Amino acid sequence: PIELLPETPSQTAGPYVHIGLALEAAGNPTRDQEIWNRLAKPDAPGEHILLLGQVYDGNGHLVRDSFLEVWQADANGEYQDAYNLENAFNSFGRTATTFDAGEWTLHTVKPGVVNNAAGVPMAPHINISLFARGINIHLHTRLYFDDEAQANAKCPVLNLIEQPQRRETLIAKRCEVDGKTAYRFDIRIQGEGETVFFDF
Amino acid sequence: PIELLPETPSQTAGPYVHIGLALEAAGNPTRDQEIWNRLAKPDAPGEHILLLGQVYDGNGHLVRDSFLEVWQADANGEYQDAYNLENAFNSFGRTATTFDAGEWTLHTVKPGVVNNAAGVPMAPHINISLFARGINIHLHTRLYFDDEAQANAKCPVLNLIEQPQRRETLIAKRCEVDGKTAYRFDIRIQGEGETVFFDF
Amino acid sequence: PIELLPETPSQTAGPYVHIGLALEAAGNPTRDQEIWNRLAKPDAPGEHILLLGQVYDGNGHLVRDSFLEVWQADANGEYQDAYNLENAFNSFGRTATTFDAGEWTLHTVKPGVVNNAAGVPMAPHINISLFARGINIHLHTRLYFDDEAQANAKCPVLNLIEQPQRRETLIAKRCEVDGKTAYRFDIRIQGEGETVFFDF
Amino acid sequence: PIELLPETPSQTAGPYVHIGLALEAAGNPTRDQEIWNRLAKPDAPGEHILLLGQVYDGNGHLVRDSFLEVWQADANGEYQDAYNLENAFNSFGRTATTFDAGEWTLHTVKPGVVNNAAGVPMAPHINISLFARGINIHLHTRLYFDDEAQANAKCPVLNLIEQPQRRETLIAKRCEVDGKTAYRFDIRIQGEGETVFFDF
Amino acid sequence: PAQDNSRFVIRDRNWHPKALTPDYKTSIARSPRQALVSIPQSISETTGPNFSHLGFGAHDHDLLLNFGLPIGERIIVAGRVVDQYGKPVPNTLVEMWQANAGGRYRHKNDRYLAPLDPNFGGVGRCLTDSDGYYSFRTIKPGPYPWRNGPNDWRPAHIHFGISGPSIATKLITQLYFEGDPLIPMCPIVKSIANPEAVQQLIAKLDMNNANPMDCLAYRFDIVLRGQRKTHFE
Amino acid sequence: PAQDNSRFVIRDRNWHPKALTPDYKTSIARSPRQALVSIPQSISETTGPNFSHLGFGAHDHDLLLNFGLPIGERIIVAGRVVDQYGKPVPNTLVEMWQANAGGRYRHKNDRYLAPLDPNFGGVGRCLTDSDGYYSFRTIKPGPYPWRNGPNDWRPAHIHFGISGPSIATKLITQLYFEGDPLIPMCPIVKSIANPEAVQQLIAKLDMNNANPMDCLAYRFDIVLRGQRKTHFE
Amino acid sequence: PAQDNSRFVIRDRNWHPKALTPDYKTSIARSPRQALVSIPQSISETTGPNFSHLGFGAHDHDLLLNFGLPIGERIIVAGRVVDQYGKPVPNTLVEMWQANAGGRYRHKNDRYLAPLDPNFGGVGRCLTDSDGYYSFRTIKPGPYPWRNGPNDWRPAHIHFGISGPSIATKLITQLYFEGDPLIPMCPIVKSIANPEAVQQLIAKLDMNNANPMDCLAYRFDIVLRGQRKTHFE
Ligand SMILES: [Fe+3]
Ligand SMILES: [Fe+3]
Ligand SMILES: [Fe+3]
Ligand SMILES: [Fe+3]
Repeated sequence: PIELLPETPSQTAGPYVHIGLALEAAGNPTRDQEIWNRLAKPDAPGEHILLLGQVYDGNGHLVRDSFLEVWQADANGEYQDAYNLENAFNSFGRTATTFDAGEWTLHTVKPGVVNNAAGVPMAPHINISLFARGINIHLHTRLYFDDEAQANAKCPVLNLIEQPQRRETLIAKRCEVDGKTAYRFDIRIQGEGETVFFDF
Repeated sequence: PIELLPETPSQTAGPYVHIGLALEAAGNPTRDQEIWNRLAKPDAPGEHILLLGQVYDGNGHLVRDSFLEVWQADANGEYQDAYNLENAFNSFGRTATTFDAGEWTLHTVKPGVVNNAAGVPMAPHINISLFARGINIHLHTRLYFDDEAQANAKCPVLNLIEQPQRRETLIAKRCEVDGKTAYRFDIRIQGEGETVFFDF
Repeated sequence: PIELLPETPSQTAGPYVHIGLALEAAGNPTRDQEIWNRLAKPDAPGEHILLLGQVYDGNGHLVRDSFLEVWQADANGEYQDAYNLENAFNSFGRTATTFDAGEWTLHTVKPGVVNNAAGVPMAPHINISLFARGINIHLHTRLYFDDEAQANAKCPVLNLIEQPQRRETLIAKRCEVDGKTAYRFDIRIQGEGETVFFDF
Repeated sequence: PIELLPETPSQTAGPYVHIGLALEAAGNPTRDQEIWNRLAKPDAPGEHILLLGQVYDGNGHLVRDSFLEVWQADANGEYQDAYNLENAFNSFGRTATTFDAGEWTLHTVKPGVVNNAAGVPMAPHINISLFARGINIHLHTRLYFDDEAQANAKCPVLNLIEQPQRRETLIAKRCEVDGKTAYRFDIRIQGEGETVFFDF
Repeated sequence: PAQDNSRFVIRDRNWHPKALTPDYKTSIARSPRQALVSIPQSISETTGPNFSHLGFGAHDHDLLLNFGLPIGERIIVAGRVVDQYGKPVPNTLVEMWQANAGGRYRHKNDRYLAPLDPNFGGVGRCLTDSDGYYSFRTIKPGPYPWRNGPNDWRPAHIHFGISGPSIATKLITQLYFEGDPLIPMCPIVKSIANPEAVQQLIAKLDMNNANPMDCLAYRFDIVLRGQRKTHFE
Repeated sequence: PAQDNSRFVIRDRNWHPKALTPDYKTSIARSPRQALVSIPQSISETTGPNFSHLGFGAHDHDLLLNFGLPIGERIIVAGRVVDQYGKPVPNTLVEMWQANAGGRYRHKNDRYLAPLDPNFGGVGRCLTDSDGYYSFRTIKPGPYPWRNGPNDWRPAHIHFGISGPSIATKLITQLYFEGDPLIPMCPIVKSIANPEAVQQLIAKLDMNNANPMDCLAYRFDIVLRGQRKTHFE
Repeated sequence: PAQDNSRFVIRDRNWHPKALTPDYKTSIARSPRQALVSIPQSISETTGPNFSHLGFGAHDHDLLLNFGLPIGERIIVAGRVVDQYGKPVPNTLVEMWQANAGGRYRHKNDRYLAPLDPNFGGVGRCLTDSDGYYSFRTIKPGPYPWRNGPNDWRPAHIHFGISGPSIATKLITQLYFEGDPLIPMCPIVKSIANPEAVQQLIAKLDMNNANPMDCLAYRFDIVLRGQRKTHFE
């Protein structure tokens, strides 16, 4: 059969990832322009929301050194690939867990609908990638919203998950933080309530 | 040392096993003579019983594509190897779980006592072999009855199981179905209450 | 792929083949029982005929050291496999060409029709095998009769020969020798009017 | 020495070549545009002619599954490489032999004169490529015209053929078909009158 | 009735695929976590059904006629069933199932976009003869996509079930075809750790058994656990 | 009009199959007995048709749609056409024909007992792109018996025709599939004396180009005669 | 906005390190037990951020000046980013981080007794050029002890993060230095099962790129998942 060049193998980000990708968090001086957790400027169209969560290991303990990267469409279901601090909305962002509380946050807008390759619409979702010491290759996942039951019930991606009980691990819970709309998405890397992780 | 010809290696039955071994079930037209789940004709001597159960995976989810084969003695404790649809009793049968409900059923008679190689009686039991997609080599088990407590206590086979708590996994629970004597036997392949499987 | 044991390789019969298979011809004393050129006893049923012919090489020269074997059905179109000198008719015979004239002769009866494997009748024919010095592996051919045009035209074997002109090389020409019904079949190994040779 | 990548090796076109390159002939439905045997439209400049011939094997038997490709200059001695069904003239065409009669025909104009690489005029000619089952690598030949004896005698290509007698094999014989100027050009792949084939 | 006169060679559990083989995704949740409990052989284990009296139909083993002609490469699949001591296993049941030429199965759960074949069912059964021989006539199955990794394809294969002399000998396996480049890439094949064991599942082209101008043939011999008499027990 | 500006590397007639290869029976009577006559390249030999303006149908290259869906293994057949210098051959004509999944051809003269497929024709055509690339979508053909020796079988194959820049480069060939065990037994394949030459005709399984849960893919690159500029002529 | 026009070659999860690699302790509790669920590629997966408009400072890629002179081995680390088909990946984000010359990291959680270098930060970033080239100037990092087994030491290394064309291609890896005897003993390195994959992580001494009497150089090329256009979808 035909073989191409092999892809460079992954390695863990390690415990000091913050020095390279999360300056402030590493508690080091930042540069002029940094890629961080604010996807939308206050004047961005759409429903402004706060996202927050914790990451758990197989012993049910908090993962305090995690690093997450997110990718989502704007409120009109469009992917904004030209990253710029001047934009009112960026589809890409970064966050990390507090070495203390071990909680991450992100400021964005509820994403609009996008269709799959076959032209079927997918429920509003946020694409997540998780990195950390002990993780040899980053884990991919999706965050869906509990207030979109209708759409979720029909997602071509959620429906690829064999056991309905497993699907529920991808649904963020609508809540309020300081009387502001929020959704909590906890990730359980291993064990009971283990989060669904994708290959693609 | 001496080495014989190696045995042909096993492979999983796959999700479509029904097409070849449980025609009706696959929802396909059947042949004149099929090996099915009715070991005994209403007129076979012995106590007519109904067996039923569900199969669970390590996540506690139903295994809806399972295939099972059974072998048991007649009421006199005799193994009837000459398979014939004309016989009042056949020691061999097949069943499978509903793609829906996930439960199998079998119509037979309670087996009589058989002695082990050393002349010690074993409690009444039914030999079961389990096949399904994800199962590379079939799992062997035995079904004993809860109403044979006295006999169960003395089974040389049951006694080979080190931990008494594990022994319990092999005992079917007597009930009634449409006022008929039935026994429920669930199989847990993995985890909590994992069913004992044998090597011989 | 599966490979069986290999067949022993053929070799030319050489110039002295007569010594082992055509004793008289070699001009040596014969044994009590010999396999020769008289397939039918005067009283064998069917039409008694005489076959004769010559064999030519690629330069158009007579092959005076050929040896031939024949196999044919009886008048009822039946193969008589149990060779016996007592039989009225034998389906097998042997002949050779004169070191002088270069001609062979056979005394037989016109064969009956037999069906091919598909159940289609073949035109009456004699199967022939030719051996001689210079021939590494024997040549297979068939002799057909010019007075059976109707049958000939329908023969599933004759019909396998691509070019109709070639088919003709297989037809014996009826004649008469001493008022007896005879057929002449000349074989041309190579060149102009080369005889059709088969593989089976 | 220096070695470049090797050219893909040729293989026989086989007996079903028509299905791919002579749709009509295979007697299959054709597509909107097909490459066929009419190089010139009624209104193309030059002398309109009909080309026809047969192809013989070494046994003097017709080859009824032959496939031919032709390349020629227009009446002005120009090669028209931009193939278009709208053109009044195309330098390229295709033809094939009748599964029945085994004769091909082509409708074109008599080509004008073209010079060879040294600047020397070549007699009027049509470049032919022959394909068929039994032919491992296609045969290259040229068709010259008997009414161009003067030009023919001076052709630097024709003159490369050592034996004058072989040269004759390349000359098409002028005739008339339904009062149309026609030339017959028979090809003899092997034997007596074997047509000259080129390598370039 | 059945008699306890035989013993069967112990199975080599390192030769067969293990239960837990991660690359085969479904095996994760469907493999036991506790070790198997070894038990001595008794009449319960050393006996099994004999199907000599099952009423088999005339075309049970001919997939070409048992469901027009199917579309695909016509092939005969034949071989012999023997034990580890090399003794033939006569009058034993051989069951087989497979997809059609396009890799589509005649089962509700099969949603692959390849069409069903109006003339193909895909099920056969044959009782071995006196000499342990079996034979089937069918069409070569096509490979097919399956939801394991994102681009997994099973190599063309035929599913097999063999009964043998006892429940101790019963086996389910798969036949693969000689030279198929998908073989070494399949997570299911790979559930088998010894490559030498993999070789045992590859049917060889058998030109000697083919019917000229008709159909090709493949040879696939099956080895069941060695059967011996009890001694000094 | 066309112009004489190129020279083509001379063919290696020891690489290509010879004319007379007696195991391939039909070649006996259809091979010349005299030597080929060598002639220098002129405008006649160094030019050829350009098919850039042929009006190709939308599905000319998709054998799944160009004739219901055909039964068989769905595959993409793709590759690149380059010269011996490794230079791509852009906008060149590529034509192909093959049998159906069962070895049956849609042609009058084919009486093989395997049935025709009502949804399959077996012909395609494609113009190479700027980079020399072509692709076809079809089903994998079945091997088939032919009257040569008493039990001869062609390996599964696709017939190909390639134009290239001139009549000197035009070529007809056949594509074989990786691992087919019939390959080594074929008298046609064997018309080629060099084993290395045979390898060039084998298409490799190309998992990178496959469409998950849809169809597999094979890669087949074609090499035409090297084209150079004339110099010091 | 971004559009779904590409497909990415499927990852080889046997080439990359597996999730559970016990010698690397932390991996035990931070690895899923369930199998990954494979999904078809969509616009969500085939697109990603383009960083062409990020405002990079003038010394973003120069660790010698971006935090006097740091103490340690002056080196240039350079190379090219390509895809599996060999195609350059222009204007992509390359980010790196490492320890100082004595193995100490400028991070609060780093309690190693080797001291910090008052002139060194250990962070760099560079966008690739039109040809896929990137370059950094720094000091060679020292090895460092870590709490895994009782005497484990990381070989000298530089952490790398690369964006590529989509979220599908994004990768985090580590570069090692040619000849370091610590390489073969590292449980992290060893998470990679194929020694051939290991070699892809070793930067090679590049005397050709060195600045005489100034600094040495290392070459480290990166390969991202092959990018192809959809076809017959
Ligand atoms: Fe580190
Ligand atoms: Fe299957
Ligand atoms: Fe001798
Ligand atoms: Fe063909």
